[PDB]
Amino acid sequence: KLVRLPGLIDVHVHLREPGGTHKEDFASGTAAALAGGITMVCAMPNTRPPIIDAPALALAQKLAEAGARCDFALFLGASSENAGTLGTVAGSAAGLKLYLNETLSELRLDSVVQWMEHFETWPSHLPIVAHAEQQTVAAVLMVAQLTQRSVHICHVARKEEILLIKAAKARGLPVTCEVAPHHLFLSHDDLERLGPGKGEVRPELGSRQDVEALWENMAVIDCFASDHAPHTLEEKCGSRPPPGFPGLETMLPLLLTAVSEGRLSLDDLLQRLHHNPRRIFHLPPQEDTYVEVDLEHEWTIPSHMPFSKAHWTPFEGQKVKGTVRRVVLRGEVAYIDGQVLVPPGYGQDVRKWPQGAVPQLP
Amino acid sequence: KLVRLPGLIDVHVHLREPGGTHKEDFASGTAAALAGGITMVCAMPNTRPPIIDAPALALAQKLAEAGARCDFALFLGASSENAGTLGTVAGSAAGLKLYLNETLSELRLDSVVQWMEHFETWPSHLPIVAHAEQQTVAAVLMVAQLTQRSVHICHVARKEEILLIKAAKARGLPVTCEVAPHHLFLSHDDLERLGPGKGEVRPELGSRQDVEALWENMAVIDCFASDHAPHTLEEKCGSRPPPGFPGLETMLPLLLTAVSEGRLSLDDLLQRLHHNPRRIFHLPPQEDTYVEVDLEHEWTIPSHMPFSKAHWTPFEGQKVKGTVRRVVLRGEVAYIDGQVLVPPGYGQDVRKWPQGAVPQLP
Ligand SMILES: O=C1C[C@@H](C(=O)O)NC(=O)N1
Ligand SMILES: O=C1C[C@@H](C(=O)O)NC(=O)N1
Ligand SMILES: [Zn+2]
Ligand SMILES: [Zn+2]
Ligand SMILES: [Zn+2]
Ligand SMILES: [Zn+2]
Ligand SMILES: [Zn+2]
Ligand SMILES: [Zn+2]
Ligand SMILES: [Zn+2]
Ligand SMILES: [Zn+2]
Repeated sequence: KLVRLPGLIDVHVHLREPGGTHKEDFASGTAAALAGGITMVCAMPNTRPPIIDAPALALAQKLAEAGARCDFALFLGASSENAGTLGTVAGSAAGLKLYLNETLSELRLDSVVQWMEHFETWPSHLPIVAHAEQQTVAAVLMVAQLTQRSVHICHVARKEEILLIKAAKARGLPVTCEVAPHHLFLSHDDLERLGPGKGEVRPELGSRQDVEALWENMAVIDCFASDHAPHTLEEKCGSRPPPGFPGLETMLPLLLTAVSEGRLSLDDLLQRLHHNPRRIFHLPPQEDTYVEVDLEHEWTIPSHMPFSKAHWTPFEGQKVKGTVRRVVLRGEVAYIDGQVLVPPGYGQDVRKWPQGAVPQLP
Repeated sequence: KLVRLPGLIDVHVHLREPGGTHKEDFASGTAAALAGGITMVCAMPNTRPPIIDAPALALAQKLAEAGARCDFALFLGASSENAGTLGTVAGSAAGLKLYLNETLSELRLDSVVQWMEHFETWPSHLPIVAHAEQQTVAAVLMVAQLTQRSVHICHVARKEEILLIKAAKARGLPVTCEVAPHHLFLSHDDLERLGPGKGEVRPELGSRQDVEALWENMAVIDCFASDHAPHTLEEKCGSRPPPGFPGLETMLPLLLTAVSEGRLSLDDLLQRLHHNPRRIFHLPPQEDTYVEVDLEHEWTIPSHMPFSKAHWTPFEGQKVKGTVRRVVLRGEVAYIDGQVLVPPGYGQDVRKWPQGAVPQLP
């Protein structure tokens, strides 16, 4: 007997197009999403060229409309030069992404004053998300308070960070956060097996105590999101390993395993992969869209999942219980039992739907 | 210039049918909802007969399908006799309502053990809401913890209650709450004008300090809901005044006024009247549904709003800014400028929609 879930939303994916299409492209990354029970993705802007201006967003929108198999929204990226220039296109994006730690030269911000400038100029009704680790979480929260608005913290990975966010929420501050599956299901204990190249990710894998703190503080976690960050095995195993794990195809099976073990409820999962993504990012419903999962099927994660061009996975060897059997997207069968059945270009930019515009005062 | 909002949801209304139809019926109460920018309502079970068993729910479902002009879900009510008997119909209801303070003899629970029995027997994946004032909030929270599940607290009205809920949330407990507009916009200062009969409501109007505490603790409030509780003026002004205020037609104008004054943002409002109701009660999206509001129009609330059969309002004389201009429900114009344009029976039971069933493990 299958369980029907609504269309799940991953608010943090790197689909690598334009400019890194050997790692992933819209077509392969959204095939991976559908196979993971995800029907809508928000794609990050650290592409080549990065999505830091209107022409780059226009290009990315067309590449996504032509290649995506599930629905999507595209983030804009903050740069040292673009504060105050994005107002005409801001509402067409998923939100604004700030990279506040290590990143591409083009997305590097060298001063907290540049963070303030973005918080002051980006339209106040639209989402801002930040890659902000350790004390950077507290720093960006301060900027958000100085500018009197909300912030969403990407991939919280540490006891330190979740407790800081917990304390901020206890003070009524408008902050939300997400956690990625690798920070719930992998730790330092796995670095021996992964090795130093494959194991490179940012935020880095935490201690057992970090992992346990995230689980204990599930109530503080608003969303799950994969931070699907595909790189090829050659890259991960080479001399300058880029950080990141692929994760679209493994996220939901890992979390369904946890549900089956009573570590969180089905509702807890659906708040974090459906309702809270919708409400934080003002993402629209998808009509006639659902995911059918089999919660009894036990399997072992293989050395690579079928669809991501990353062609490797750090979860290899983990035993999971739960599998995606069928996905229906806007009335069409999109995935059954290992076969994607919608072509590149079936997916649409949800920010162009009437119901996908973020409401604002006139 | 109008602002387009999504279809708003009121999770706490009393529509009086069956058995109190001089006060309101499905057709008049849902006309009032549409005129208030509400496209989906959850109707409480304290009707005559009360919705405490499968035959009463079946009757109410047909009366609602024939009379409702907007979409709806119907609550079941807990009684001293029905724990363990509702499992076959539970999933068809909005949730289970517990009346833990004053109420009808049929909904009266005389022992906390009866509360426990309901929390133990009602399906664990389905909503439970409680009318729980003052220390009763803490008592029902204890029952929820003993039975390891969530609870939603209706119409929080006091500093004491919002601070208790705040403390529970800080401990990661699964509790949500709603606040009604009369507890944000009226206080003891208004009892002279209202008089002792009109002013009767449960929870009673709070002090200025209660009202200020609710505003200061907006972050703790998950939903707004009217507790639309229509009674005629003859009843409110008579010898045994029943408690309650009509509120569907005034809720959104009062809250839009507050948005225009910067007391909360448009997003804060939409989280509380759309996203959080959806996610707490697992209510489905409504396709091609939206509300157009005019935020500049200043008007004074009259002695009665056009649609509720209550034919009075405690907000008479308050100056508001914001008005509902047009409502579209599932592709049809449902309301324009004082005229309801969908007939009784246009509305549907959202729990019968495939997307409106609450997900559960097999
Ligand atoms: O911050 C980031 C970005 C990402 C990428 O590869 O794009 N991979 C990571 O591990 N962390
Ligand atoms: O608890 C309740 C119920 C309600 C009603 O009239 O049905 N009116 C109130 O004022 N409080
Ligand atoms: Zn990141
Ligand atoms: Zn993120
Ligand atoms: Zn990322
Ligand atoms: Zn929204
Ligand atoms: Zn009540
Ligand atoms: Zn309620
Ligand atoms: Zn009520
Ligand atoms: Zn739901």
